[PDB]
Amino acid sequence: SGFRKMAFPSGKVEGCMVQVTCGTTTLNGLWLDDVVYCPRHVICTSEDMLNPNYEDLLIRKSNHNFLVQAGNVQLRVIGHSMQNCVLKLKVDTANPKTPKYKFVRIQPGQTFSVLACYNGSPSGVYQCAMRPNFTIKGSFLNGSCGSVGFNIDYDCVSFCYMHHMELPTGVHAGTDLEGNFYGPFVDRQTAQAAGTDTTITVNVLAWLYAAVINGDRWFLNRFTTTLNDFNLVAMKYNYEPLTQDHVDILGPLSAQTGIAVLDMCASLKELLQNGMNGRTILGSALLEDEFTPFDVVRQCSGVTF
Amino acid sequence: SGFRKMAFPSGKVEGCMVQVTCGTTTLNGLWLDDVVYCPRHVICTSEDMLNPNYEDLLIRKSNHNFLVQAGNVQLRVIGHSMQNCVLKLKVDTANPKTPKYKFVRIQPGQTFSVLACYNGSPSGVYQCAMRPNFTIKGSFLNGSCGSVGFNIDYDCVSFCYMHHMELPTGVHAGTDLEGNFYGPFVDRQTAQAAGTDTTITVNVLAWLYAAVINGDRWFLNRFTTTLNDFNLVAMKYNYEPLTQDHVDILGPLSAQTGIAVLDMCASLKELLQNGMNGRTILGSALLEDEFTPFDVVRQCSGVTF
Ligand SMILES: Cc1ccc(N2CCN(CC[C@@H]3NC(=O)c4ccccc43)CC2)cc1C
Ligand SMILES: Cc1ccc(N2CCN(CC[C@@H]3NC(=O)c4ccccc43)CC2)cc1C
Ligand SMILES: [Cl-]
Repeated sequence: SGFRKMAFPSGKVEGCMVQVTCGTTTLNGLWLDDVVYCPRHVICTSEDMLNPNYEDLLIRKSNHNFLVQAGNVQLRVIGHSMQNCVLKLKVDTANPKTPKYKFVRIQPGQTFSVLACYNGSPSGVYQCAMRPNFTIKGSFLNGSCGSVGFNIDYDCVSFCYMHHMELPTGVHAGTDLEGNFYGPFVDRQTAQAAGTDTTITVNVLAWLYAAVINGDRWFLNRFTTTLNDFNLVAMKYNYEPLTQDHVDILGPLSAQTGIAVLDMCASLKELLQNGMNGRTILGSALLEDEFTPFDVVRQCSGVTF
Repeated sequence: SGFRKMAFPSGKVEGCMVQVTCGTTTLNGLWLDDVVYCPRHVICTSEDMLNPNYEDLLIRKSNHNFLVQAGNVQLRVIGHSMQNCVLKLKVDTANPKTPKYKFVRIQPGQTFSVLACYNGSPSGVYQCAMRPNFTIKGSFLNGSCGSVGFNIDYDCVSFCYMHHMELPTGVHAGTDLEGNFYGPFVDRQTAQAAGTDTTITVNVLAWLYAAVINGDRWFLNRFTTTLNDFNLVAMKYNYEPLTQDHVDILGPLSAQTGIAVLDMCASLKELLQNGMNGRTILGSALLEDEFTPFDVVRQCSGVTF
């Protein structure tokens, strides 16, 4: 028993992390097969980041300007190209540790593990969610750009995030591995504010099911509700609207526990209207929304990789 | 910026996890050099666990009864012995992925990463603390026994925990890698309750320093206190007493932020007496106590491995 914020094992990704240096800027790259992926702002100085023209800046860069280091051994760059906001550096050696992998663009509300790295070396691993405003709340210092987020299905790593930017408000923005930013953000040091950070309702409900499975049930009540009624309360509290698709996804957890989804919605409604009254749920004093329904099933079942 | 509950990269430990089967019981083992470490209750049936006599049960076991599998390849057991509550299975092949490692017995209040495994396969990684009552609050299902906890210093893995038991209250108990349980617990299915789960004061203070570094400062006040006065409040709220040793350990964080340790203690005192008033600190609505001072410095600095 017990329920913890849990990241995927990071070993398969650790074997893909390299250091990329262009001029006086060093960050992280992802080495898969014979290609290294990294943020294109590696070619920028801190001064360029105010109004960079990446196509023009790149004209002044040759293969030998991108210094790529895997541990203590240097990689030979035999080509480079820009795809959206990432650079693809072709190297003459395929990564011998390349796992089975995919590139995926996730939807807001989906969770993933981040391997925070500096100078190509892993520092730590933690779990994140793509927020509804297309930010993530991570832990990134200077030099962490190029760190990636991922999910694993048995033996296949699905990469979904590369870290690019920190907004003035302390939240983080980045791209998929095709170099397209999540949300409206750009790799320029400018005024770009995040929208409303709404709560991921379906994830809260999944986590309440996890609580019931692991013994925390004080919040269960005698009430039920409807999608439309519940969503009147969700809107008031800046929760995402709950859809029938969400209800269907919660079906398995509802079957395991015997608690109808709309009954759990009534529990959640009372928790929003009355608060926690100083109590806790799975060791939290707020409603956790960075576990997906699949995360809960996975951790409560013991799926391995 | 940003501060997250962060685990060590798990790759070095993933390469050490194997499956151990004795009779009809399967759990995890740790393969380092030519020795596999696992909980001795692998030799028990669910019925033996009520009043097991391990020395007698072991007389009926031979090397060939311990089935050890590393991925898809079987390991040959050439010897076995019991050390306290773990078995050491000598195998004829040294683990080629053995990292630099140490066995450490941690003190209550210290944190570590857990690689949860089932059938020798990693499932996920998360951060834990050795509670003052010598339990840990983990995420363990049947088959997870033998999963280990660890810290990493650059390239050396310090193993400090192996998982053995879940108490009726849903918390977890285990041993160091010499097989000695933390606290008074035993590998028998009996009535053993955990003591008071007091809060790790020095860790709370470290996390408040982390909050200040990352922008959350609403809780800073105009007050100070003394160790003795603060500890009168700590006792009331089931917090560990703060010692001068704790104050000294917080010195570096105090120097970086310019906030005297006793001033932060006064902030913590007001938070205990008045609550959070519906506010949050680093995304938490309660006072987090599973970051050590070293954890905070590490994550706020970007140390790598
Ligand atoms: C001692 C002991 C040991 C094991 C178990 N059982 C092991 C399996 N476990 C599966 C449940 C899982 N949790 C969900 O929410 C879910 C959803 C869809 C499919 C599957 C699941 C339940 C508990 C029980 C006891 C008392
Ligand atoms: C854009 C940018 C980039 C980098 C930085 N600085 C990088 C280094 N960083 C070290 C601090 C660290 N945090 C502690 O609490 C601690 C304790 C003991 C020793 C060291 C530390 C501080 C911030 C600042 C800005 C504005
Ligand atoms: Cl909380």
